[PDB]
Amino acid sequence: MIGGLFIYNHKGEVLISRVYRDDIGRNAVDAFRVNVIHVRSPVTNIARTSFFHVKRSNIWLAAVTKQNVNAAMVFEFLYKMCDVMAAYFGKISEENIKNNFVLIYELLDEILDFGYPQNS
Amino acid sequence: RMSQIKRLLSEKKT
Amino acid sequence: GMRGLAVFISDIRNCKSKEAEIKRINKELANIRSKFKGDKALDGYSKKKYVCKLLFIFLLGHDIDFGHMEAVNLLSSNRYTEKQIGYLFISVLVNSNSELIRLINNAIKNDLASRNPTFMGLALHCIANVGSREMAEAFAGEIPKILVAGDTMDSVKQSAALCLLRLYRTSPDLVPMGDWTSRVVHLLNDQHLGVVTAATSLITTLAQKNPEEFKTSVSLAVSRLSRIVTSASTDLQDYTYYFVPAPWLSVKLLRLLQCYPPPEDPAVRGRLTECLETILNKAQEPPKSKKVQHSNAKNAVLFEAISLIIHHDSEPNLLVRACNQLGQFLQHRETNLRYLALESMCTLASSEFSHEAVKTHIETVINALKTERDVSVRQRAVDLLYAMCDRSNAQQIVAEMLSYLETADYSIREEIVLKVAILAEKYAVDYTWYVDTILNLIRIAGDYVSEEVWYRVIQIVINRDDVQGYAAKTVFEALQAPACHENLVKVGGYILGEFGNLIAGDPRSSPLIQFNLLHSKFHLCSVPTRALLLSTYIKFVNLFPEVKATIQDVLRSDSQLKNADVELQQRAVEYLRLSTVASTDILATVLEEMPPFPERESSILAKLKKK
Amino acid sequence: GEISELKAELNNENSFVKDCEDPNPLIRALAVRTMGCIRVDKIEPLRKCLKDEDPYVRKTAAVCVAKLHDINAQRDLIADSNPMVVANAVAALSEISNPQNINKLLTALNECTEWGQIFILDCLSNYNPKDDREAQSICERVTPRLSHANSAVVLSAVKVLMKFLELLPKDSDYYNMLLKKLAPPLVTLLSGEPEVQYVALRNINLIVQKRPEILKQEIKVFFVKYNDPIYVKLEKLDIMIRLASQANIAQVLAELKEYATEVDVDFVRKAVRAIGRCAIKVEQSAERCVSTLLDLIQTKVNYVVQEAIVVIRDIFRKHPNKYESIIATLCGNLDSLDEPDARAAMIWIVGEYAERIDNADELLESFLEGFHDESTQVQLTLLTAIVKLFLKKPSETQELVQQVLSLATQDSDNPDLRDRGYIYWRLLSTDPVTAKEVVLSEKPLISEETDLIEPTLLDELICHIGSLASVYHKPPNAFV
Amino acid sequence: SRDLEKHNTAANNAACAWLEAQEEEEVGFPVTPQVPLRPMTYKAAVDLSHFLKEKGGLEGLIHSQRRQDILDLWIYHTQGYFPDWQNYTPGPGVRYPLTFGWCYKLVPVEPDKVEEANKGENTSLLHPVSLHGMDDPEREVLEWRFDSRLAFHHVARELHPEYF
Amino acid sequence: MIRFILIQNRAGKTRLAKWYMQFDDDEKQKLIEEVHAVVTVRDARHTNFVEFRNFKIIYRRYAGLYFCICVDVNDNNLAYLEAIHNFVEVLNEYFHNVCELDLVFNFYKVYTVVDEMFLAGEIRETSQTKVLKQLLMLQSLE
Repeated sequence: MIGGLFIYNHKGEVLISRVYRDDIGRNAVDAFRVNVIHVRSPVTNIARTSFFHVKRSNIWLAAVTKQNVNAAMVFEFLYKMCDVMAAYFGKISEENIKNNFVLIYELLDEILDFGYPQNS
Repeated sequence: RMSQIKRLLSEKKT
Repeated sequence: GMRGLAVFISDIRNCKSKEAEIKRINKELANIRSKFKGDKALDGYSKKKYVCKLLFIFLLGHDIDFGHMEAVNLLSSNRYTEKQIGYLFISVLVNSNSELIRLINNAIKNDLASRNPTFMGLALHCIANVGSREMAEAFAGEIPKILVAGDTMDSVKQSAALCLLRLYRTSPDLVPMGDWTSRVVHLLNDQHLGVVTAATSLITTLAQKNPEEFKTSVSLAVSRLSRIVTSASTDLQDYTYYFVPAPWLSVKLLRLLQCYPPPEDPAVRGRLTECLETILNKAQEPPKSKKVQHSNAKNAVLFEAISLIIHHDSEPNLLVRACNQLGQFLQHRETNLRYLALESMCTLASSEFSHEAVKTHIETVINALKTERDVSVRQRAVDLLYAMCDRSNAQQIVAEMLSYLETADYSIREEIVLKVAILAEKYAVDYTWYVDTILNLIRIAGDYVSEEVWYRVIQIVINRDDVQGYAAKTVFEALQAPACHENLVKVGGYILGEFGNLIAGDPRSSPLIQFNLLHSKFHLCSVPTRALLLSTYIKFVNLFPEVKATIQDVLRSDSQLKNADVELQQRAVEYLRLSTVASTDILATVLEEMPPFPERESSILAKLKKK
Repeated sequence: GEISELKAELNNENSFVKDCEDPNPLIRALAVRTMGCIRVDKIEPLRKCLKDEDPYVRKTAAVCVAKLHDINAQRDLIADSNPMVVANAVAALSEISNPQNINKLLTALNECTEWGQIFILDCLSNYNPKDDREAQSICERVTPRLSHANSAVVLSAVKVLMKFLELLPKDSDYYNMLLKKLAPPLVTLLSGEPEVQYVALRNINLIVQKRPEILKQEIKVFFVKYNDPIYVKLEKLDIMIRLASQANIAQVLAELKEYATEVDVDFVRKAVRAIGRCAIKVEQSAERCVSTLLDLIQTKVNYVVQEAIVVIRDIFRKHPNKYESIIATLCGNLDSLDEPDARAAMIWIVGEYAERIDNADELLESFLEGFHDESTQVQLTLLTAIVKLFLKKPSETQELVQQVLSLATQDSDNPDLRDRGYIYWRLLSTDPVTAKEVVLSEKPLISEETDLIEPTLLDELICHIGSLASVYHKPPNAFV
Repeated sequence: SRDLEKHNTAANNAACAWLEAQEEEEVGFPVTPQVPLRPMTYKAAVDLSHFLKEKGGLEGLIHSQRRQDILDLWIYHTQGYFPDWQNYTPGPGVRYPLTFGWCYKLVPVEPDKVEEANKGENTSLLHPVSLHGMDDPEREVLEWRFDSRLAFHHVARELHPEYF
Repeated sequence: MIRFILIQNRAGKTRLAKWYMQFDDDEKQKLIEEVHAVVTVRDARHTNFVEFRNFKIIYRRYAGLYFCICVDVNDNNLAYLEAIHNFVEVLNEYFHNVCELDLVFNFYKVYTVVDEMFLAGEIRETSQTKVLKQLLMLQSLE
């Protein structure tokens, strides 16, 4: 349902990567890095791959898929993610995300399964 | 009685 | 060491914030500004110090409002440190001034007559660095003079050679050939190899527009190059780099030899071929050093020799040897060598003699296309498979390019589509395979198939009378796919509006089935496809009478009559009135079979070459 | 030798199948979750994990089904007691692609969480009722989901309701009650973050094209405000021009004039497009609209001027020979036109009003010289304009029409353009009076909702309100 | 067997072409053997591996082509063992010793630690840790590590049997 | 010919910029930004050459510092790849185990040494002995 969720700092480096579907053309992170990070709408279509994104403090939190999906659902899912880590760290920024690796990966594991948003 | 070596050493013995 | 520089640099680095960095930069700028810009009694030492500071503030990324006159003052000096700081300032910092240029030109011409190798070298390096029109008009004549003279040192020789080269590049309409060429070519006889590697670089660009004036180069170059490659064991100390004899001069000589056809004398072309054979044989010998530097240097000179061999295309022995060596490098552990071999035998494929020898390695090139994890070397592999395409290859090579296209980076998908269309059109032994191949392109790609590609399919279907029915049937089946591309809609709508009679007798291919299949995709597509489909629909009205009364229902439908695209609306109105107002006769006349496409240049190749 | 001497130189300075009957349901679910992640063709293993009595295990196994029918493609579940499993079932089935078994689907809806509600809504939206008199209870017992804290549920509820609202159009005002109930949640959706409010604005544009009544009075709600981001500003502009009325036009143009001073090129271009478009619904403004546009043409900022000329072509189309006097001043901007749409607009208006334009022949000849460097969209319009000019002045335009016909027929690489040129040539050669009848005829005047998402495409997108199809205004065939 | 004649030499044996090219003034010690010329055996390789690990000479040392070369040279000079012996398996990952009894493998260093070794602007530019696998065909930063299992398990042959 | 030479760091700061063409200052800035973006991403699997913007870069990384030589598409790749290392070795012998700091505090001598090793967009002198003796001559000089 949802391809992946990736988080980048303002420089462009990829803080967090998780791919739910292994139909990955692996320049997707590079696509968002070169096309959007380094545009005019939250949803951008890059080679039949839709990209949604949000920006907290200066960090980028983006979701990716090729299927046709509920846009409000995935955007409010990004909002749920941002709220969860704003409760878990108090401030979404480079160091707060960088210092907690497995916590973010295993909390995200419970939130959604194979691109399907679960509930705790 | 030398080892799993290259050619030259094979020349030396064994 | 510079007196006040280290403390300033350390202060800049120790800033935790960039606002404090800017504050310190501004404090030092105000200091140097008040002192230069409001005070004139200064020392030479005290000029080079603050000019170095200004240069540093510039290279940091901050504006410099001043400091140029204080550099042109350092231009004329006795100590060299002041001269060097001034030259570096005026070279890094370039402005649209006039008095400045006058003054630095006076300083340069003063240094050029000082009879000091260091000062002459500074002036020449400056002229070669900035290279403006004014210093070109002021010194382009004296540089050939100081190039050849009994009192000219070697460092000054090579500096003046490269400076004259820069001038010839910047002012070609302002430099003749004159008389110095006879003595400039002689610089290859020099024992010093730096002057030789400068004169070769100068002559290489000179003999691109004046090959004539420097025919004497080839004899000297082949002789010297030979001596280099064959004296290797002891004698050139200062130019043996990791057991490799003067590699950079070797590659420069080999590149110079490519500005000319094969040597016009057997006595020198024999030495050339023997030197090339020696270069090819030295690479098969066990290396004297395990360092990657020795490997890279000797392989650079080898690749340049292979480029020269490709350029000549004279000796087939050298061509076959280079092909075998590139094929060997295709299996090298180093990605650099695989890249360069895929790049070199791609150009080798142009030669008539080596083309089959190059085709030998098609299996390994396909393996590299499917195996390698660097995208640039896979691009070179695609370019090589497309360099070696011929009638015996086209099927397999096109199949592998197709399989590689579906998992390829989107940044290059269009070039692959263009090359596949070009190969399919150029080596089509069976045009059913051509239409199948680029329909495969449209299936996989289609955002990457250009206007020209899907035009060319229609042109070839129109011109080829014996594949029209196949095209109609196949594109009908392709349109019946669950999800079909808009370009497939374009191509199929046209092919059917023209040759859909060739299948209409079949109930599954019946006229009304075709019209419903086309209109099931009419609103999914944008306005140009909809206009093409309106043309197809009036063609269906003429071709099949039974659908007439139904298609007019779509024509005077308020969506078509009141469309806001003027082209769609006018096509709808015109075609509707052809269904009603006009004679049944003249619809058949207006919609008569379309004539064949005139034989024209392939616009796909132009699309490739514009990129 | 010793190490001291040497160190001186060297130094530089399967098990998852056995868990079918496993007691721990957490580890059962973990195993069946990792099964979908391990990629291999090596795979009652999952049948028993679906026979499981723990609903968490069930919902997890249902999604594992999709996980591994993705790598290898080659009903009873929605009857279970857990809304979570009956929602994951519909999610999996919708990804893979009866009225009586959904009797409790709409109650598992109310018992689910927000994501399960979205899933059930997306599943039920694609359903069609057979008998309206007994399936309008679906809309009834689906209305409470309106204005749920999540925006996805309200969007999918609006989707299902919009789809299903085709009942008798004065229904003892059930039709009107649902029409009036749909508006407050859509208007409150603007309170969310920019991304959710932008997808809501895209959907509101879609729905206001479809059923313009729902939000007739909310045009002031959709006004542009500073802190609005650019994409939502464009969407607000579009919906404002949707909902403008015969009395609203004054206020909306007062605001559009101020918008036209902005810095964003996209915004300013859309704003002048809108001040042009206003003339579709209101004619008393038309003339002064034109006046403003002319003054903008005088301001001569190309990006705004060319969009203005496009809209005045559309306004010429809607108001024949009412503003025929401005044509000349428009022709005054000969060489400043560089975008294909603006060039084609000017070419079409000169081809249509060559009766007043004494030098239309020269005006259209000026374009024949860069015919192959123009776009196909411009070439087609130029061919049509020249054939119209020829039919209007057939004793002075023979050279011109023959040149454009030869260009289109002989040198063109485009099959569509070549066929159009052949058609025009053969019609003109066979029957000139009939060619006039065909092409210079009276045309159905342009009239309605300007951005005009296609009649059929809009009904298709109506059933895609939740999906990316709505935000893209293009089908899922254009992108998957 | 024999004791070394043309069969190789500097134009057909790679070690010969590389040994006859080394200068005593370039390395720092004579390139002539002190002990009569002899080949590397199992026992010699094991003893040398333990000698090199136990006293902090080679363990944890970052691999360099210079380093390997002078290790070959020093062992050939002090022991008479011909540099036919310090070869390792190709390919990304751990390099296992082709010579059975040589208990040393080359493991790649993690990218995080490689970058943590190149942090700071005072790092020497031509240090083996500063080369980023320059001397490696696969461009990996390698590190010498001792392994006891290499004395009993001939991992090189087992992985890549083609050489023998 | 060599179109330019850049010495940068992984962070993104330019330790050396020798331009051999006429670039607009904003062209220079965008060039620097995009060469850094394209070279700071690659790893062991990548070649030391990158094709971009109608020319080639031949780059080599030494500890924290990227040495990029941007040349035309018809220049020898291995030749410049080894010219990089030759220049770095003369830098090492001149600065006595050079590090990045040396190229910051002694930045003005780096320009003299690059002008000695490259000039007008081509290679001038490759002999380490000759260039080192020249620099040692200039050091004693007033």
